[PDB]
Amino acid sequence: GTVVGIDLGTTYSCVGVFKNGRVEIIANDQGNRITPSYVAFTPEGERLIGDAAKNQLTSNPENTVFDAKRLIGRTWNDPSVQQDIKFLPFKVVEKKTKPYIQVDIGGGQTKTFAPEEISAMVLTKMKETAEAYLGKKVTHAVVTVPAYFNDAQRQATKDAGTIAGLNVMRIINEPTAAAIAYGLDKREGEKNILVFDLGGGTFDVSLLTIDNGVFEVVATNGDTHLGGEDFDQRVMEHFIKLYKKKTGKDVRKDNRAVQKLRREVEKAKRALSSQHQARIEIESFFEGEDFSETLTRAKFEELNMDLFRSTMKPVQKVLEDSDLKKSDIDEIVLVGGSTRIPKIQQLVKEFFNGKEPSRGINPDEAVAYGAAVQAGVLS
Amino acid sequence: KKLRVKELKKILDDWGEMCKGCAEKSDYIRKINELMPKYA
Ligand code: NA
Repeated sequence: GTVVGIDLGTTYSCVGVFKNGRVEIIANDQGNRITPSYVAFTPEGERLIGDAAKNQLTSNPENTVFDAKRLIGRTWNDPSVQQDIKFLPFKVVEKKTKPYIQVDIGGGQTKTFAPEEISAMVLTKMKETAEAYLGKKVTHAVVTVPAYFNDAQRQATKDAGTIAGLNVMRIINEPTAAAIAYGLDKREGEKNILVFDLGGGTFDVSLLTIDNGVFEVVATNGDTHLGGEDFDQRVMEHFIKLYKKKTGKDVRKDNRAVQKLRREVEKAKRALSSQHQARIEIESFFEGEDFSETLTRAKFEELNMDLFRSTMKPVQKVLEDSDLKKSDIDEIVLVGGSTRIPKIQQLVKEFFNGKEPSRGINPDEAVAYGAAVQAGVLS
Repeated sequence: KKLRVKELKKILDDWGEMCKGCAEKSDYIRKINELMPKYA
């Protein structure tokens, strides 16, 4: 007997299997326990879902679909949608007051999708990731959504699951799933929980209460355009400038080199959470010299400090809107790989007067872990 | 809404119903509204 929990993230998704009374987070074809929520299409109309799509973004900048979760379940003239379409490089068009994503696949072929249909493809990839590992079909799922999602967005997410061939047993809230993964459902009494979720592209803060082991979302805030990718892009810019100074060449003219640089920067960011120095290489088709420079933790911190500091403002705001002081917070839950960054851990701890965040689960996997726990309960 | 969670669990337990995978207070309240008579 096997059921699944899926974190369907804005930038990254994750699948856990509940089997024999425990959760196993599953690695994809590339050995990665998170999969980008990215979709592209081959000229023959085949679906490229996850790493393959993300990894060709710079060469296919207008026909690589990502961030569909920003649009899912929303109306066209929603001010959120109208702001987000300014930043999305692929075509988003209106049909009957709803947003649709349009891509050119080649040879006079255009495909048009509701956000639900794109998210269904991402869910299918996660389903198939679990199935490839286990060597059997998986069907019954819990899928998570942001705590602020309304009934239409919850329905849209369920519909994406249904399209993907899943039996969506329940849609549950991301911060609640994370709280469950970290074991907060065992807490007794009345406690206040701050969930600090810094994803690849978004930042969500949720204030949850627990009362006799049962959660309630009291308030939510955040910054919809602050994420781990912003830290990567500032470092990429730093290295693009350094490359220009060393070689005289604009590395942006080499699209694959920029993509390779993004990987090196992501790897360096991960390394700098445990080490104090990391090497970043730039390989290019148009330059003989393989560029190679070190990035220190201190420089990584300097490049991003204002963004790191900006994460505290939504935390202040959620406390105000829940009539709570920082001293009323009993538990702190960190979600997202970016929360491994020591300076972020430092700032959160200092904000809460030295209070320790919960430990025990990879913060990129906590939401899928909790979803899988709940899938276990519900089956 | 104003009732504590132990009280909501008690209501369901008094009606001989369990809240399977009810992670949130609203899950308890949803199931109670499905069992409770309102039109006496
Ligand atoms: Na994400």
